[PDB]
Amino acid sequence: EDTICIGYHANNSTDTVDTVLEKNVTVTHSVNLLEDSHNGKLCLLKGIAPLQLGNCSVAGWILGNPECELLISRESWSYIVEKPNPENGTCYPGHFADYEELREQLSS
Amino acid sequence: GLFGAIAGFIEGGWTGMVDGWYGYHHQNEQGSGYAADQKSTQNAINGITNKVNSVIEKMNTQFTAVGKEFNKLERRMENLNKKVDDGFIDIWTYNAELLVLLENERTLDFHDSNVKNLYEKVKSQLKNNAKEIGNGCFEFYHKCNDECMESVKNGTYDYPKYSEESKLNREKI
Amino acid sequence: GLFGAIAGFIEGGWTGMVDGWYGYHHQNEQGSGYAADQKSTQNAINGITNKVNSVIEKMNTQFTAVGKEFNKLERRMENLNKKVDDGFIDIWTYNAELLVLLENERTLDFHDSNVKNLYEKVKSQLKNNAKEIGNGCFEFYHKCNDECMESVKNGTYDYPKYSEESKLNREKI
Amino acid sequence: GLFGAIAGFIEGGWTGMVDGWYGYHHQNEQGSGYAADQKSTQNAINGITNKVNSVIEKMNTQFTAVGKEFNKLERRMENLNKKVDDGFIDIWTYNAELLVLLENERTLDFHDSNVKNLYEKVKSQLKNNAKEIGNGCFEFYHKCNDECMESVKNGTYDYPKYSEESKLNREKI
Amino acid sequence: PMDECDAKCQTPQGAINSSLPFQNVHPVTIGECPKYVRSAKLRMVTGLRNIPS
Ligand SMILES: *[C@@H]1O[C@H](CO)[C@@H](O[C@@H]2O[C@H](CO)[C@@H](O[C@@H]3O[C@H](CO)[C@@H](O)[C@H](O)[C@@H]3O)[C@H](O)[C@H]2NC(C)=O)[C@H](O)[C@H]1NC(C)=O
Ligand SMILES: *[C@@H]1O[C@H](CO)[C@@H](O[C@@H]2O[C@H](CO)[C@@H](O)[C@H](O)[C@H]2NC(C)=O)[C@H](O)[C@H]1NC(C)=O
Ligand SMILES: *[C@@H]1O[C@H](CO)[C@@H](O)[C@H](O)[C@H]1NC(C)=O
Ligand SMILES: *[C@@H]1O[C@H](CO)[C@@H](O)[C@H](O)[C@H]1NC(C)=O
Ligand SMILES: *[C@@H]1O[C@H](CO)[C@@H](O)[C@H](O)[C@H]1NC(C)=O
Ligand SMILES: *[C@@H]1O[C@H](CO)[C@@H](O)[C@H](O)[C@H]1NC(C)=O
Ligand SMILES: *[C@@H]1O[C@H](CO)[C@@H](O)[C@H](O)[C@H]1NC(C)=O
Ligand SMILES: *[C@@H]1O[C@H](CO)[C@@H](O)[C@H](O)[C@H]1NC(C)=O
Repeated sequence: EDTICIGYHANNSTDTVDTVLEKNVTVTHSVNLLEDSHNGKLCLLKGIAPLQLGNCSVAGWILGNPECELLISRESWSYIVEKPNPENGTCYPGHFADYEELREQLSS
Repeated sequence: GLFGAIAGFIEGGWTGMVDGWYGYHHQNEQGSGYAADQKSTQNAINGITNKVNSVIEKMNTQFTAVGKEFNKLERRMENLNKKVDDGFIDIWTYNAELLVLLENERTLDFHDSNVKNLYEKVKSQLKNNAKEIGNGCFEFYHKCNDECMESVKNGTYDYPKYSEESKLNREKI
Repeated sequence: GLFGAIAGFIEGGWTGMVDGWYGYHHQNEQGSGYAADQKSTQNAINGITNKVNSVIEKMNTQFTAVGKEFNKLERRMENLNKKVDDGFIDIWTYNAELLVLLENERTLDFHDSNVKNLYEKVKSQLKNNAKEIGNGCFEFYHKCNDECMESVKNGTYDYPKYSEESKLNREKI
Repeated sequence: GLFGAIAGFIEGGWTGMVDGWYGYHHQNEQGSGYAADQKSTQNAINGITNKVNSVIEKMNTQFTAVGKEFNKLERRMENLNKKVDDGFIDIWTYNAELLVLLENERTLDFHDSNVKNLYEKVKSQLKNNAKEIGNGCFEFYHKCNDECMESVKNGTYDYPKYSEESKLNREKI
Repeated sequence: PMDECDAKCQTPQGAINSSLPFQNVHPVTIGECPKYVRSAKLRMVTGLRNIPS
């Protein structure tokens, strides 16, 4: 004879969490909060390009080292790019005090 | 099955139905089938929408610049800025990890609650007219068509309809 | 109605009674009226008292001095102290906002729970003597005075009292 | 008794049994005794194990050096490092204190839930065969041996077994 | 490397999708950014458990 029953959803899915009371706990639907990924690129903000030093130091940029392209057209920009180990420091050395403070002032 | 159903009195899930996370299964003479509970399902899902809007938005993400760098006569400040950043980093980490744990726990409980409430809704109509069976289901002492299914979904039965058929077909048992 | 009552099997609230957040409505021959459940109400409210004492007090507010100010050869420290303070500010902000959300959710659940428990208390006495009706209420197969009301509030019925009147007035139905 | 049992419909605890946090008390002709519910007990306790592993481990404790010290021309940095450390200290303090409160609340609720679920399991078998009594217990309209106890623990009754003895010994009442 | 593409927050390991709240990727950022953790993964449940039988 007839019957009524409850019902609810399952699926083929096997995506998981960790949880207080059980681990690798399987569910139907999920959502990753995280952005674990990076595109491996140096894109630009907004349509505003960043400043590129290429090989230069900040010293080589600011002072006018001729193998640092001066780039006066670059009037304001998204952000500064360096490498970690910048080639072109100053062609005539000398102590360059308050490197920190100038950099923070030229953060933005 | 915190509140008694899912791995509770109910054992396992059903892959047949996909239009919505809850529903009923109808079994009568025309046949069998699954049919989802869009009312409470959609209300719940509106709740979840409000959750994640109220988790993402509660951040405020500045136009930020993270980094600094220093000489070696500033080591006060170097080990500071390390301690600072690692402190904050760990705090957001710890709060957020607990938050995902707790919110998912309450999310399971939210689901559990809605299904159990619905089990009491279904039971609320058919009290003496039809019986508990096993787990997950109720057997009728009468017969039910697709109209009876659709009516019983939306919180309507007309108790006197199959009152007497229940009052007799009980009485062999 | 997380647990099944308020916007659950119960639909809506009542503005008549104000002496306490819970109660009963008595309906018998002398008339009608509302009367509050000071026992469980007062216990709950003691719970809420303990809550807010345990939210306010968990701060410790120092004899504090917030502000600093600097020249322009300290910009390390300026953008630091900005980053520092904004960091802490956001952390208290985020924790507290989540805290108000969660604590209010559990507060609604606390209320929901107490009313549902009481619904099971009321049901626990009058099991076969008197019936579920509709939502929110029970109908008796017998008659009940103000003594029966006050007794049934404090967890006392004397099951054999109207046992047989129920055992007969059922039996037309 | 958030969900209705412990200081709910149940009043108080029992010191007799110690092998596990839950169980039953058997009362039949051979005598009386207490016997623990190792299944759901052990599952719960596995849950608690996972909790505290997921509270302790969520820290990461560096090979740390806390302290600094300074002259008196650095008072920017002195009152800073004070403000910094006291800030972080208070944040861990506040989060952890709330965490112990909430986690213990949910722990009581976890216990409450498991016992209530079990009360519905026990009830799920013996529905018409045997009755609710008082609080905490069910009385049979038939008789039950140690085999009936051990069977009824593991979710087995054979409903037709004492169906008819219940169907008759009810009927004097 | 460097490229014409656009973003809303940025770090050396890559330009970054500013949709979501968090990374575990790299602390240094510029822009309208996520926030860093030391973690592997963080995934809220939308749905619920999966058991066929
Ligand atoms: C910008 O950076 C480039 C790359 O580092 C500099 O060129 C390199 O400079 C080094 C300096 O030691 C050169 O080595 C030297 O070569 C000369 C002979 O020319 C020799 O006298 C030294 O004893 C030493 O071996 C290196 O060859 C050179 N490489 C290239 C490809 O140029 C460049 O000088 C920098 N320019 C400015 C304006 O900063
Ligand atoms: C940055 O530094 C690299 C050094 O690796 C430069 O590479 C040289 O490029 C020229 C051609 O332009 C070659 O003839 C050299 O042999 C390269 N040297 C090396 C070591 O690879 C590169 O040109 C520099 N870029 C700028 C903009 O200064
Ligand atoms: C599970 O089903 C979904 C939707 O049909 C599909 O995207 C996914 O690849 C499936 N996975 C497997 C292992 O079948
Ligand atoms: C999840 O962890 C439990 C721990 O015992 C284990 O039994 C189960 O196989 C694990 N599942 C996966 C998919 O890792
Ligand atoms: C409920 O269902 C019945 C038939 O099953 C239908 O006639 C009625 O209009 C429905 N009511 C609502 C409020 O949806
Ligand atoms: C309960 O109510 C009855 C009358 O309704 C009264 O006589 C009795 O004293 C009350 N008991 C308690 C413990 O309040
Ligand atoms: C349940 O208990 C009965 C006796 O009480 C026993 O014979 C049976 O093997 C048990 N089943 C399980 C699955 O433990
Ligand atoms: C950025 O993330 C959002 C949400 O995950 C997605 O809709 C969008 O396609 C993503 N874009 C890129 C370029 O990754």
